[PDB]
Amino acid sequence: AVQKVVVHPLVLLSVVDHFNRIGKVGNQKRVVGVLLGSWQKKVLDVSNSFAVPFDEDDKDDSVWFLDHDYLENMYGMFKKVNARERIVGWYHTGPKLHKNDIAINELMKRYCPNSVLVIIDVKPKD
Amino acid sequence: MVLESTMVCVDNSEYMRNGDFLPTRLQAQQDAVNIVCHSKTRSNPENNVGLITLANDCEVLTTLTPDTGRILSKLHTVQPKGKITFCTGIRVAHLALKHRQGKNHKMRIIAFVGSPVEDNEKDLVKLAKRLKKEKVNVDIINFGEEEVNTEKLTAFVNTLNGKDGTGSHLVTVPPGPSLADALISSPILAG
Amino acid sequence: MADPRDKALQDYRKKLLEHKEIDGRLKELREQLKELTKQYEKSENDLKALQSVGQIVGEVLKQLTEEKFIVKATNGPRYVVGCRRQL
Amino acid sequence: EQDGIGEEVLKMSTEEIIQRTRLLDSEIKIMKSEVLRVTHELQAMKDKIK
Amino acid sequence: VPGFLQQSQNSGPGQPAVWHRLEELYTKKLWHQLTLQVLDFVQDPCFAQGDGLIKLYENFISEFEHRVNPLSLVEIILHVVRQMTDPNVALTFLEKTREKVKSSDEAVILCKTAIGALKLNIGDLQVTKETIEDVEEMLNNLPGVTSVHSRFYDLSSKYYQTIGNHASYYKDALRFLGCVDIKDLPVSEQQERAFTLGLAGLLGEGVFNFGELLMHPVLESLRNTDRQWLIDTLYAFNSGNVERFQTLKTAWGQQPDLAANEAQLLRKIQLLCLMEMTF
Repeated sequence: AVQKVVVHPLVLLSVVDHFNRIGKVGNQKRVVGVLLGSWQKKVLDVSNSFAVPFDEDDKDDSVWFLDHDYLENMYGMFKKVNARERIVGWYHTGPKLHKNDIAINELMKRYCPNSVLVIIDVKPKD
Repeated sequence: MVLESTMVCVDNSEYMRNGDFLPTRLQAQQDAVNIVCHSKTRSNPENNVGLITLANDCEVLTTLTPDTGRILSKLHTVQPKGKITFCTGIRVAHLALKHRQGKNHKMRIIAFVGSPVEDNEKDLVKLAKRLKKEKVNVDIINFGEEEVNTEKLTAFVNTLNGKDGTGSHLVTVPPGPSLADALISSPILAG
Repeated sequence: MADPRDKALQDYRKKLLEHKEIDGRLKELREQLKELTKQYEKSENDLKALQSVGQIVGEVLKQLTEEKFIVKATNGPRYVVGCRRQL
Repeated sequence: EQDGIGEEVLKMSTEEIIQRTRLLDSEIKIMKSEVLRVTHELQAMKDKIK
Repeated sequence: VPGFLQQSQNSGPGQPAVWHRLEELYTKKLWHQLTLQVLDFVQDPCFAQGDGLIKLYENFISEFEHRVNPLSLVEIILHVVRQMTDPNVALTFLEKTREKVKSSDEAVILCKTAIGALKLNIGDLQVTKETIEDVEEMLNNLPGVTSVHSRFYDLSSKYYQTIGNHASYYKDALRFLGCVDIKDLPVSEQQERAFTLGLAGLLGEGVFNFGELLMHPVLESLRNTDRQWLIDTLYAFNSGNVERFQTLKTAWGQQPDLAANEAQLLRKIQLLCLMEMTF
């Protein structure tokens, strides 16, 4: 049972840029990325994040890709430059969550058991 | 020497937990994975192979990597307890083949059928004409107990590549004592 | 000559001599992989052990306010400090 | 275990062809896939912690 | 060994088409259509008098098994140990079948309930609490079986026939009602469940009716024909009126286990009318 999460103000920001990286070709209207964090107490803390190549199709609405291989090696690099940091969960955008989010969450609970997802609102900011 | 990306598609359903293929059908299909990965590596040292499962889930346990030893580590604890799911297993196989980090390689899928399929023939022929528009040679290899030579699998082979296509072979097995010698006779070199 | 009780019995010896031969190197090689994980454990503990930027040892002289104190280093000057959050 | 050895004495093929079968099935696997997986763990870890 | 079932071919109706089919499927050395059909042919409605004529071969299946689902292995041995009808060795027989499948497979949890189901029959107090308590210690890390919730909440359902179990059974008979969902078993068992569910919630201390499970259809869609007075009186608790006619017509009808606590029924309505008239 997690008390609450703490948004370091670099992570959101680092979701806005990667939504703007693919945004020239953005028609998937969703960006999945990995939420790095610092587990402190029953209260949770977030310090950093990065992205992952993700596709998804509404046709059959269960066909999608996280990249485990990309998730192993790039997190291994962030482990090497910072031993304090580890994974705590993931994120996506496009404020209406979609039916696939059961599948992403129940997959990557084998990286951290009490994993947690955070939906940001890149366009709604009002 | 030719450039492709081979995507093996194993079954880990419950129906591979029987012994007509004499030791274990997992032990049969793993040796089939053993010979196709050593075929695609030694014929071309530049390609890459990833695995996908189909029973109860579609897991991408190895991404499309050139080293084969990661695959062989993941063939252990494969846990044959699933139930076969077929319609999403190829669409999740093809979107992997649209994640080719080298976009000059061709697109190839091999699949191991050791369980009966339960799907509409209209769904697969829509997937067949999808792969005609998407230019993918899928080599269906039959294992296990088998509703032998269904019209659905046979027409999907025909509607994979019709009007003088490639000839992506429907590999049929005689259930009994056999190696992958029937798997390597024609289809592993001429598909 | 099909099966005159010895081509039977000579087979069971040469098949079982081959299985115990190949099961032996399996146990030896798995034991070697168990050993290196113990070594890899010590390496990852050392990668964790690389950020002990130190701590400064001092003593509290008196209490100024609820979160201001007066401390002094063991060989150095005096300071006005605070606590972390929940000390 | 007198019946364990003794049934290999009066049966000519059941206690032998299956032992031919279960070895050649094992030796093409328990040799092959097992020690080659173990080979692709040790070469990685030497390319590791070094 | 094939002749073991050639002499025990009889009494399984339609003998040639099913038993010679049986001696085909394991001579193909397959183990699922073999396994699913023997589970079907024990489910075949007879006396199943050939349990001893099959428990030797099902032990033979268990000896060179090495592939078969231990879930369905214990699912068929519970029918065997039912048809044994001799609880002397059936305890030690089930302990032997539990210890010979001693892996991490989660059929051992319903072995322990099948221990307790024959242990809430004889010796009902000293270690029945422990074989209850061990299961929810193990009911962890995979809640998606729901047969673990089936067999254990049935084990606590037999624990209802102790003195100090009214509210915890009522709390748990809802849990079995919420774990398994669909109808999938006759109304001739379901309306008896809802009848003893309403009595347990009525004799329970902290509960009064705790409505909208009244809205849950396994009581009102199944007994809107007979015993409507129980649905009528549970509406009268939710109505908050005293309404001495129908709240005595339940005592006119239900004579056992209701006239012994009629003063507590009057005690409950007088504290329940307040919290609705202040609403």
